[PDB]
Amino acid sequence: DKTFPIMLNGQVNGYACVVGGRVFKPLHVEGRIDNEQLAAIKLKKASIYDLEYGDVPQCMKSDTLQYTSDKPPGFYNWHHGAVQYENNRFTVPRGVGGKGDSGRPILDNKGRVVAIVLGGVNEGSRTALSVVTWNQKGVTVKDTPEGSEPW
Amino acid sequence: AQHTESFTSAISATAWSWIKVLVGGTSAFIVLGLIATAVVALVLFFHRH
Repeated sequence: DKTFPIMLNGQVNGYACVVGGRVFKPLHVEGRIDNEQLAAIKLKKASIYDLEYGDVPQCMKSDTLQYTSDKPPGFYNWHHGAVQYENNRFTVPRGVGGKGDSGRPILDNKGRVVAIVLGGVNEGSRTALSVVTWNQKGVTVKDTPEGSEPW
Repeated sequence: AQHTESFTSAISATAWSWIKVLVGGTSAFIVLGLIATAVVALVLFFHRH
């Protein structure tokens, strides 16, 4: 497994994932990672992007997801199904995902992580997602639709 | 004394030089920090746009 749930009192508050050799989790997700190998890692607070990160242990280096900055318009996969990306916006049908789903990765047709979900906005029949993505030059950026609620 | 002493009467040229360096250096160092903070904010802005 490359995604690990985060639980504070036994309920799932969010998910953590290993991307590119780093462990990622949102700042707003409280609790401990079920994997003690990751929970014991001291994480840096990247308040610029609402993400905590650390170095993957050598024993966990094999459980790493590849990422890419090449995210053309189309459909992407995640734990709840397909995700549609257009006009520099990530969108899912309304009711697909909610509180507790932040930190899930979005994968392309080759299994490469293209984004990490932080939250979203319900726009009628579709829900727009707040995601952390890399621009056309591969630089990490945070995309936040106005009024997005952290999940 | 036939004269009148003032607050700055005793401050020598070397004393003013050190005061200017200490005041100027600390002020310049503060401005460097503020400028770098503002410049990086623009760098991050261009990253999103």
